[PDB]
Order: sequence, then C-alpha cells, then structure tokens
Amino acid sequence: REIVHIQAGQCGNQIGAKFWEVISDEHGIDPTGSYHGDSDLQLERINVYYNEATGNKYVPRAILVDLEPGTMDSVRSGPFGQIFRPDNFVFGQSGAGNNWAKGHYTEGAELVDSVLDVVRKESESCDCLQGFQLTHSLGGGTGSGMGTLLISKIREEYPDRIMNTFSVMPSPKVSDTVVEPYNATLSVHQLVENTDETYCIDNEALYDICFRTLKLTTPTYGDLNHLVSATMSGVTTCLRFPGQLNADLRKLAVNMVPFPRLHFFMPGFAPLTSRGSQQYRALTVPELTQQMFDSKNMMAACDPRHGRYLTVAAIFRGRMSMKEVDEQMLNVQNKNSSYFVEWIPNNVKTAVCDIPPRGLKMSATFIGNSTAIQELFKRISEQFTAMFRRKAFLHWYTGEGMDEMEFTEAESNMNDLVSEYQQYQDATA
Amino acid sequence: MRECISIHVGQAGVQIGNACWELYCLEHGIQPDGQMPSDKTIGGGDDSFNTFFSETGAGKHVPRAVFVDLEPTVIDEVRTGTYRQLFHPEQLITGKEDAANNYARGHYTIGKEIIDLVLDRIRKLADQCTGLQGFLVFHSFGGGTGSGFTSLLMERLSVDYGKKSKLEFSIYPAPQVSTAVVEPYNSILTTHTTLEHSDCAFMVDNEAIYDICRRNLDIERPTYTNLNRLISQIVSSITASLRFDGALNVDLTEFQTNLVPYPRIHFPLATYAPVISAEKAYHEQLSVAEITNACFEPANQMVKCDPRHGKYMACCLLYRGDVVPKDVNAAIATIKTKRSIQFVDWCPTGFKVGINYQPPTVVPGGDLAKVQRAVCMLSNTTAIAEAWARLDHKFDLMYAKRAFVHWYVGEGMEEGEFSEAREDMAALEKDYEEVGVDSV
Ligand SMILES: CC[C@]1(O)C[C@@H]2CN(CCc3c([nH]c4ccccc34)[C@@](C(=O)OC)(c3cc4c(cc3OC)N(C)[C@H]3[C@@](O)(C(=O)OC)[C@H](OC(C)=O)[C@]5(CC)C=CCN6CC[C@]43[C@@H]65)C2)C1
Ligand SMILES: CC[C@@H](/C=C(/C)[C@@H]1C[C@@H](OC)C[C@H](O)C(C)(C)[C@@]2(O)O[C@@H](C[C@H](OC)[C@@H](O)C(=O)O1)C[C@@H](OC)[C@@H]2O)CO
Ligand SMILES: C/C(=C\c1csc(C)n1)[C@H]1C[C@H]2O[C@H]2CCC[C@@H](C)[C@H](O)[C@@H](C)C(=O)C(C)(C)[C@@H](O)CC(=O)O1
Ligand SMILES: Nc1nc2c(ncn2[C@@H]2O[C@H](COP(=O)(O)OP(=O)(O)OP(=O)(O)O)[C@@H](O)[C@H]2O)c(=O)[nH]1
Ligand SMILES: Nc1nc2c(ncn2[C@@H]2O[C@H](COP(=O)(O)OP(=O)(O)O)[C@@H](O)[C@H]2O)c(=O)[nH]1
Ligand SMILES: [Ca+2]
Ligand SMILES: [Mg+2]
Ligand SMILES: [Mg+2]
Repeated sequence: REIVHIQAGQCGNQIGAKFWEVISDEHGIDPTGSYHGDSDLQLERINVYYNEATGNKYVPRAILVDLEPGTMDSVRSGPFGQIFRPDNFVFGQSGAGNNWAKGHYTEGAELVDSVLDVVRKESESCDCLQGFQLTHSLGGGTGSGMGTLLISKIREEYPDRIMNTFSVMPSPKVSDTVVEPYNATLSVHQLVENTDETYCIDNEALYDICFRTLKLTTPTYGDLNHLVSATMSGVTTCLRFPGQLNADLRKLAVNMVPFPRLHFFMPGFAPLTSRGSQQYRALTVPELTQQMFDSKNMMAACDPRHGRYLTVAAIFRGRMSMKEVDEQMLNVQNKNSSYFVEWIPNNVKTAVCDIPPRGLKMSATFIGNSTAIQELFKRISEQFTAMFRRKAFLHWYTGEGMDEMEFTEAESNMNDLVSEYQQYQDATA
Repeated sequence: MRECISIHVGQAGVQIGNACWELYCLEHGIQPDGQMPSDKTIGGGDDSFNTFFSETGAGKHVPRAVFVDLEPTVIDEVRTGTYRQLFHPEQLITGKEDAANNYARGHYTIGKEIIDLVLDRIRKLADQCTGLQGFLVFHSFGGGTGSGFTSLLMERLSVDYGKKSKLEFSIYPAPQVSTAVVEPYNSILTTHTTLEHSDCAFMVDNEAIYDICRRNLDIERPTYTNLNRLISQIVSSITASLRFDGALNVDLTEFQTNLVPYPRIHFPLATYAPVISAEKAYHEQLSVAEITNACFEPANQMVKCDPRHGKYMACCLLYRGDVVPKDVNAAIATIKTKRSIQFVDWCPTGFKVGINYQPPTVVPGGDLAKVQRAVCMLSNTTAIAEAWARLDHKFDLMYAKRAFVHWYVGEGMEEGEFSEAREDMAALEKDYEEVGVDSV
C-alpha cells in the first residue's frame, strides 16, 4: 500500500519535484494540498503516495535530501513547493563537489542520521508499508554517493521491503565533469547489491530524443526532466489507480526479475513527436505500439535489437479498446519473436488504465528487461578504465580516505554484471 | 557562504591586488567609500559578491583581503589612493625593511618578525565567514618578499587551516622588467617550498603579458600599470564564477576537478581574448568564433610556451557577456577540426564550458577597449613545462659557480636547500613528461 519517496541531490530533487507536480495534477491535488478533482477513481489509491492530514489535506510522503541548500530553496519556491511537509527537508551546507566519496563517506556521514529519522517517522505512519523509491543521479556526489549510503542504511532497518530507484546515468553529451564515470561506477556497484528494481534513465538517451527526434536545438534540463516525469507517471500508474491489476511493487519485482542481479529496467514512453504539424494528428493503437518498441524510443541508450528481452511490462492509458491493444501487442511478439527469449513463456504483459496523462488522449509506457542494457554499462566502463588505467583524478577520492581497491572491485562487479547479461543473450532452449 | 580571503604579498602582489579590487568595485557597482547603492540588504546578506565583500552596519562593503609587504612605500600608496576608504587600516600590514630580493630574508630573517601578526589579521577575517572556501595568494616569484615570505605564509596556512584550499596567482620573471639578477634562485626556492601547499597555481609570465601589451594594445613600452590592468581581467574572469550567479555560470571548483589530474600537476595555462585597443575595435565586432580561435594562438598565452608541441589534459572556457550556447558549440566544432588539439588518452572529456552573463568591464583611462563579449581559457597542457625548463637552465648556470649563493648562506640557508629545490624541479619536469606518454 504505502510507499515512502526519497529524492537526493540536485538531479534527484529536480526530477522528484516534477514527479510530484505531475501526479498531483493527475490526482486532482492543487499546490496547497486540497483535493479539487472530479472522479473518485483520483482518491481510490491516493494513500499510496500521500499522507492524509487534518482538514482534507493530502501531503506527499516525500523526503527531500541534499548536502547544499541551493536546490532546497529552488524546490521550496516553485510550483507545488508549498505542498511538501516542512519537517521533511534535510539539507547541509558543505556540498559534495560532485565527489562520490564526500557524499558516501565524509560529508554525508553527518547528515545521514537526520534523514533516517524522517524516514523512520514516515514509515511508522503507514498502514502497511510496501517499500521505498529514490530519485537521484549517478554522476554527481550527493545523489550518487549519499543516495547509495541511504539505500544501504534503509535496507538494514527494513530488510524485507522493496527498494526501487529511478537512477539517471551520466553522459558526456550532457555534462562537462570529468569524474562522472567514477561516481557512476561506484554507484552501480551499490545498486546491484542493494536495490530490487532500478529504472535506468540515461541522459545520453534523453539527449538523443530531444535533439534528434524532438528537434530541440538547445535542450535544457527542463526538457529532459519533462520526459522523465512522463515516464515516471506511466510506470507508477498501476500503483495509483485501480483496475484489472491487483499489483504492487513486490509482484512487479517477482515477475520482472528472473535473476537477482538482473534488475535494471529499460524504460520508454509514447507518444514522442516533434513540433508541431504532427502534434495534432490522432494517435492509433497500432502507432503507439510500434513507437513503444522502437529502439530509438528507448530511454537507455542501448539497441534492444542487439539483444533479447527477458521480461516486458507495457501500460496503456486512455480511452481505447482492449481488443485492439491485445492484437497489436501479440502482433509485435509473433512477428518479432526472436527478440524475446523462449525459455520464459508469455513474457510480455499488458495493463490498461482508463485515466490518460494530462495533455494526451492516449499514451503507452514501456518497461523492458533486456540483455542489451549491457551496452550502457560497457559505455560507462570504457570511460572508467581509460581514466583509472593511469589513476587520473584519483586524488580527489583518496583525499577523502578511499582506497584504490574500492575502485577495482567496483569496476570488477560491473564487468561481471556485463558478463551475466551476455550469457542469457546466447542462452537457448 | 563560500567566502574567499585574498592575500596580497609584496610589491607585485600588492599592486596587482589594487588593480583587481578597483575592477571588482566597478563590476559590482561599489563606490570608492564602500557604499553600494544597489545592495538592499543592509548589515549583511548572502549574495554572490559577499564571497569577496563583507558588510558593516553602516552599509560599507569591505574587501575580504589582506595586503602585506616588508617595507611600506607600496602599501602607503593604497593608504592614500582613490580606494583608501575601502580598507580597514588593520588589513594593510607593512614592515620597515624588505627582503632585498633575497628569499632567505623573506622566509626567515625579516619574515619571522611579522608572520604572527599577519596570521592574526587573517584569523580575524576567517572568523567573519560562515563557510570559508579558501585563500587566493598574489605574489611574485622574483621578489625577496614575493618568494620567501609567501612560502612562510603558505606553510603557516597549512598548519592553521589544514586542507583548506589555497590558490596562487604568481608573477613569473621576465628580463624586460626584472628587478634582480637572482630571481631564478628565488623562483625555484619558492616553487619547491610551495608545491605541496598549493592546490592550484595560475602563473603569469611577465614577458608574455609584456609582449601582448606591445603587440595587441599598441603600447610601445608597457609599464606595470599596463600589465596589472590586463592581469586583473584574467583574475576577474576566474573569480567571476564566485562573485556572480547565472543559469549557465559554472563554479571554479568544478573547473578545478577537471584541471588538476594529479596533485603536483596543478599549473593551468591561461589565455584571454579579445585584447584590443579602442582604435582597432572601433571598426571590428569580434564574434564568439574569433575570440575562441584566439585562445589557441600560441602568442596569446599568459606563459610563453607552445601548446602545439604538447598534449592537453583539459580545456576550460570561461565565456562572459553576450554569448549563447549555440555560438559556443559552432566555435568549438570549428576549432576541433581546423586545429591540432591533442588530448591525452586518459582524459575522456577534454572540454568544459561555462557562460557568465555579466559583461566585461574596463577601468576608465585604461588601454582595453570595452567589448560586448570576452573569453578566458584555462588549459592544462604539458607545454607549460617549457617555462620550468627555462627557469631551471638559468638556475643551473649561476649555481654551477655558486654565484650570489653567499647572500642566502649568510642569512642562514644551507646549500642543501638549493639542490633539494632544484631536484624537486627536476622531478616536476619529469612528471610533465610521463603524464603525456600514451597508455600501455
Ligand atoms: C540538457 C542540459 C544541457 O542544457 C545540455 C547541453 C549542455 N549543458 C548546458 C547548456 C549548453 C549547451 N552548449 C553550451 C555551450 C556553452 C554553455 C552552455 C551550453 C548545449 C547546447 O548547445 O544547447 C543548449 C550542448 C552542449 C553540448 C552538446 C550539445 C549541446 O546542445 C546541442 N554536445 C553534445 C556536447 C559536445 O561535447 C559534443 O560532443 O559535440 C556535439 C559539444 O561539443 C561541440 C563541439 O559541440 C560541447 C558544446 C559546447 C563542447 C564541449 C562541452 N560539451 C558538453 C556537452 C556538449 C558540449 C546543451 C546542459
Ligand atoms: C520489437 C523487437 C525489437 C526490434 C524490432 C524487430 C522492431 C520491430 C518493430 O518495432 C516497432 C518494428 C515495426 O515492425 C516496423 C517495421 C513496422 C517499424 O515500426 O519499424 C520502425 C523501425 C525500427 O527501428 C528501431 C525497427 O528497426 C525496430 O525497432 O523493429 C519504423 C518503421 O521501420 C520501417 C516501421 O514502421 C525492438 O523492441
Ligand atoms: C510527443 C507528445 C505528444 C503527442 C504526440 S502525437 C500528439 C497528438 N501529441 C508529448 C510527449 C509527452 O511525454 C512528454 C515528453 C515531451 C517533451 C516536450 C515537452 C518537449 O520538450 C517539447 C519540445 C515538445 O515536444 C512539445 C512542447 C511540442 C510537446 O507538446 C510535444 C511532446 O513531445 O509532448
Ligand atoms: N606584473 C607585475 N610584476 C611586478 C610588479 N611589481 C614587481 N613585479 C615583478 O616582481 C619581481 C620583483 O618582485 P617584487 O614583488 O617587486 O618584490 P617584493 O616581493 O616586494 O620583494 P622585496 O622588495 O625584495 O622584499 C620582478 O620580476 C618584477 O618585474 C607589478 O606591479 N606587476
Ligand atoms: N536528467 C537530468 N540530469 C541532471 C539534472 N541535474 C543534474 N543532472 C545530471 O546529474 C549529474 C550530476 O549530479 P547532480 O545531481 O548535479 O549532483 P549532486 O547534487 O551531487 O547529486 C550529471 O550527469 C548531470 O547531467 C536534471 O535536472 N536532469
Ligand atoms: Ca547586503
Ligand atoms: Mg551540480
Ligand atoms: Mg618590495
């Protein structure tokens, strides 16, 4: 039932805020936490993400963390910034300097217990807490280093709850900072061991979509983040709205993750169409379905045609006949059955929800668990070793007390993870 | 928060600090008596310029700075100049007798008689900070005070503030304006003593600056006044990240991550464009493309060397003024192809780019034309080792005969300190050689 949400660092707080902004609009909540909705379908499951305060006020079950105040003020002074519980702001002053070691071991060490206190206070207010969700980037210092420290501490207090993260991978196409492959590799190591489900949101993929597909010549984080919030709303539809699915996070993990370490998901969203003459066409289910599976629509920069899907979850939203959706989804599998492993029968599932996202008559959200995600970890691995071969920029991390061995076993873990994906790409029945 | 304390040491450090603080005041609209009519928060505030200015109850904006010199005549000019009302008398510290161009007198004989007092004034400034970021230290290599006292100060700052970061702005000697025959000695001694206490040092070669002023500004015989005004533009560009805030502005600490791949390799090469007079700029609108291109001309470097003959480990471009991302992208795309920019194979991302929207400003009566856009490039190239080579050769020629060494020995130094300093320089030249070699 209840989910506790944590956003850490600049990126995590940025996309975390847009997420609450978007789903608040869907559930008919205004920026002061009052309900102004029509359908009651919007309150059926409102308690999943919102706490009910005195006076018919719904407040997000959200914890906001950062090692510097800047983004705290930014969120607090924005649209839907007043909706958040004021106790649930936990920030420092030092900042992490895009340094994983500062977030994970030195500066974050002091703030971490304050966060666990708010986490603990929210968990005890839950009827039956099902688990946690974290938004953060892997390329920085706070969301990457301190976000993973939070995951580790939270898992130790709630060892049987589901742990789920929306994790933004770094790309040289978007960001300037040379040490990002270092931060990401240390983070991936923590994620393979302490999360149950991780959505891989690749800034490299988000950039190609905005630049190539959407024709945005000067992409901003606001553009990228509006893709992320749309996808985050889509993948959480079946938690926040009733209908045909009696599903929570654990059931999703059980049916999406056939092997413990292989829990990194490839997300996608339809529709995506550049401005503007095509923005007025009516979307048909056949078109939604082809777009959803198109490699160029994927939100992790990896070619799904290079590998195989272990499992797929697809969710459609809006007014549409389920018969059309059924036929179309079966068409994709029957006509391209070599891209789905045959040792997992009937391994693509569909859910349809009546309420559509704001601004769209229809939409589809894609959750793919594909062996091709290895391309993402290979890319980060290449950048890592090019630098680590010569111990370049290592002093920023050893000056915080870290050893070289810790880097060696992080790259080691990621290389094995790559190997594991490769072995089911060639596994046959 | 994130305050920065500036320390100006010796003649060059003091006179360059004067040029910088006048430029800062013009940029922020601070008047020579410290009033800032633009500032609404009186008594304090957490604004961006507050990293460099504290405020008094009466509305005075006071440089977070210390000027120190072993004799008085230079700082005396500050005490009586246009901005005399800007500083509290205790921020200006002078002795009675200078180092006589002798590192040993600056580090020991004279320096030891004023060091405690200087560290005290600094503590008083640090105590006014809520989140002290670190220190900026301005000094010459060649002066007795710029070399010897600056070394003592830096060693003391490590002891009193631990790992707190210290950045240097150093004047590298040039015969066209050099005041002493022994400046290579003082240069190697201070560089040896300071290497492990400095996080990042920006070297300015007086000959490079001298030539730029002659060629680009049309000044037949440049003075310190010409040199410092140009230097201050470079300093303003580097600190502009801290004093202003913009959506595309990127902080100097993020540049430092990219610029320093190993502790000892912390000497970025600076360039600045456009450097042009009012006469020539009257009929010449310089585009992002033109000023970006100028950053890669060997003759525009702030230290004489040839980066074509070296390898880059980082390029940071600090744009300011009328600049939009689209123009920068095209400019760099052009440079990548028309140029031979070679990066080491261990640096995946070589370029880092930010825009500060605050337009460049100039002091009235200066020699620089007022332009709409400017760019400062900080790069880390192995070519900067050429400057170490040239210094070390002048050292070796004199030291082989022990010329002038009796002046340092007479003050308490040992010869071992000389050869120790020189051997450290030898390792530095080698370090620049090994980072440039391709990976196995
Ligand atoms: C989505 C957030 C983003 O806005 C995405 C880009 C980068 N930054 C901020 C804004 C920005 C951009 N360009 C700037 C130039 C100066 C100052 C700021 C910018 C941005 C753009 O043009 O649209 C707004 C951009 C940036 C780049 C960018 C594209 C881009 O917008 C299209 N490139 C993908 C890289 C880049 O390195 C590259 O690989 O070539 C294409 C690219 O190189 C060249 C020659 O263009 C370039 C351009 C300055 C060069 C060096 C540093 N790298 C980092 C990323 C890259 C850039 C957009 C963050
Ligand atoms: C589905 C498995 C795995 C790859 C396959 C085989 C998928 C199959 C179907 O996916 C929608 C494609 C579909 O049948 C079509 C051919 C009608 C179609 O939509 O193809 C895309 C081109 C796409 O480029 C990426 C293609 O290469 C691709 O992705 O193919 C536009 C256009 O091309 C002519 C055409 O309208 C992706 O999950
Ligand atoms: C493609 C879209 C709609 C659409 C497709 S066909 C039709 C009738 N409508 C949606 C997609 C939404 O998931 C959201 C992400 C889109 C990002 C945009 C905000 C983008 O930044 C911007 C440049 C746009 O593309 C438009 C503002 C033109 C947007 O309305 C169209 C779009 O992509 O939104
Ligand atoms: N760019 C620049 N260089 C200067 C300036 N003043 C002195 N120098 C250079 O600095 C060196 C001399 O060191 P100074 O700073 O004058 O000496 P000091 O630190 O006062 O040392 P002592 O007087 O010996 O105690 C020479 O190379 C000069 O060319 C100045 O205002 N600008
Ligand atoms: N998609 C997206 N990525 C972001 C955003 N802000 C920062 N990033 C990315 O996050 C990384 C830097 O981490 P950041 O969140 O800034 O650092 P932190 O505050 O230390 O966690 C880089 O790869 C950035 O490109 C954002 O709003 N959206
Ligand atoms: Ca103020
Ligand atoms: Mg950041
Ligand atoms: Mg002097």
